[PDB]
Amino acid sequence: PGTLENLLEQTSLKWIFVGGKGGVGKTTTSCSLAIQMSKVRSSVLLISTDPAHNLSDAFGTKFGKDARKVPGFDNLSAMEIDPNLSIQEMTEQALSGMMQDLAFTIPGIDEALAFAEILKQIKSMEFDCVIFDTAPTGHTLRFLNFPTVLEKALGKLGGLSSRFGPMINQMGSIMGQDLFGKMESMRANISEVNKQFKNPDLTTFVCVCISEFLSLYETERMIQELTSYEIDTHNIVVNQLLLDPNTTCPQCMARRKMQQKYLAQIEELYEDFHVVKVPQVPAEVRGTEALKSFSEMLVKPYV
Amino acid sequence: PGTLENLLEQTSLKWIFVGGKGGVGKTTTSCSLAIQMSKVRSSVLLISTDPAHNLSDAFGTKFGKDARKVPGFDNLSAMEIDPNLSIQEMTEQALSGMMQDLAFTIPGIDEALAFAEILKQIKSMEFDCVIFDTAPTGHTLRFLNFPTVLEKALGKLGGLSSRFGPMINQMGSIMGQDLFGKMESMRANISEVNKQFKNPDLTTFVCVCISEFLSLYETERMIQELTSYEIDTHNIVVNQLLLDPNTTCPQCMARRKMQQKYLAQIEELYEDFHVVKVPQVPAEVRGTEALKSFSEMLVKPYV
Ligand SMILES: [Zn+2]
Repeated sequence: PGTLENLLEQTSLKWIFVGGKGGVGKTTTSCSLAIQMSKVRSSVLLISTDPAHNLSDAFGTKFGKDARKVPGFDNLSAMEIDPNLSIQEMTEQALSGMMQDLAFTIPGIDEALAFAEILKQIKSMEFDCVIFDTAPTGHTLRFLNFPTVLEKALGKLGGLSSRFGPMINQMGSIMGQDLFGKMESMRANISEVNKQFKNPDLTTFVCVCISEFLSLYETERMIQELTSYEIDTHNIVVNQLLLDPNTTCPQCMARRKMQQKYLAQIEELYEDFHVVKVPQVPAEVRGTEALKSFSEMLVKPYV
Repeated sequence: PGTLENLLEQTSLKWIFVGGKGGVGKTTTSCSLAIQMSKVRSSVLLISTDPAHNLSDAFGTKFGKDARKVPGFDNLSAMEIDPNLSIQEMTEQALSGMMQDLAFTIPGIDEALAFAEILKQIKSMEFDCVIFDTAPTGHTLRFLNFPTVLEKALGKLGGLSSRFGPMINQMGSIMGQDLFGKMESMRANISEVNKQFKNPDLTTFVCVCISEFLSLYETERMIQELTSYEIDTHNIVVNQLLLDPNTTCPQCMARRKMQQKYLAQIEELYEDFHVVKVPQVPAEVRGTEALKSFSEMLVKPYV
């Protein structure tokens, strides 16, 4: 059933992550999906952790570390956050010394503590549905893994005596009085996030790729890593493929040949996924009108 | 100076590795380079560890786990070896039980012990120059890393008492009498391979990719991993890019646009690399005549 209709239908969904090892029209897909979702929900938020301010470049507007209604829509808001900044913002704002001694034993607690607060903010703004646009490189899933990283750090801190009262209490506030209980009440906060992430009724993931060898490979490794993280996934959009059955360009014919044999592999490996196919647009997709028209092919199979 | 001339010139070169995260005409490049090298050297060998028997599919002939002169050339021989086979071949040929208890502490000693013997064979056949065609997926550099893996295992064995005499002596033969010295004489054999690998006069590496985002990313990670392994590298060939300045196909124009902006990034990041650009061929490159004609563009810039 090659269309993202099943996301607009499932109204229980609160978080939808979209990701794919960059260079595959991932950003266009995130946007197109956010627009379509805004037509059928009360309040939609589109957040991106791609530092390349890809979200701005797409809508024309400039977005930043706080929610701004998107020009052209009633209920769609968008924010564009970089973790490396949110890290140095929150640390100087304090202790991190201790967190450093934590930082080498636990790689990426800083990146994870960031994500922890980013989320608490999103939750507080109460959007009916939020679409996460993951980074195009490195660990595309850092965000979904942040409870894991925190929980490790909490295991290392449990065995620590007092005198770390400062940093335990310091971590506790950036997430959400005193005692060892507050050390066990974070564990309850973490357990909460995990529950939601891992609950198919509430949060699912949509992979995007292109019909080439390397992109298939990196995409499989991502789906394995996902089922491993216990995050649900049942959609996969394949972009910039060219499907004019009778094309005359000798090159485009070669391209189409290769593409069509990998698209055949995909169709077969993922019987259990809505695999949606969308064409290569000659012009770069830009502007709140080009985007609207493009989002069409995500809900209506293209021929 | 966009051409692989500098490899035909450097006659001190004994090993040339070519690799790239598959789907980028890597095999065609390895061959084209082997042909050109055969014109200017006494004896050239082209070996591939790509299990997909990509080397056979390219020449038409069938190659296997031993050197066969290539139909159409005087001094060019080719062999096509799969490690997973060479592993079970060499182990049953024995002890591995011990090696297993080694196998989990040291991941991939079996794959590295294999490479150790593959190399001793190549060395014995005394080719003037040998071109290695690396696998298209996973760790493309396992081969250059085999001394490292061995040296770890030798550190774990040094602290072991006698009674491992069997496996120490068993390892010693697959590489190249008795005592603790034989345990220290492998160390000298390993140190030898490392010296050669790391010596720019003797062995260099050539990266191949295509002008897309994902292929650039994986290629950078590979060059970093290289300088880390201390292996020299100063060539990079970019394939299947289409360079007819004035093309009329709307799609090919789009492709070319994207391509040309990433080719711009490459040209800039690698001032210190011979970056050679070669076109997209409409037909699949096959046969000892199509290959000869293609190898042309690796030594003579194409326009
Ligand atoms: Zn074309």
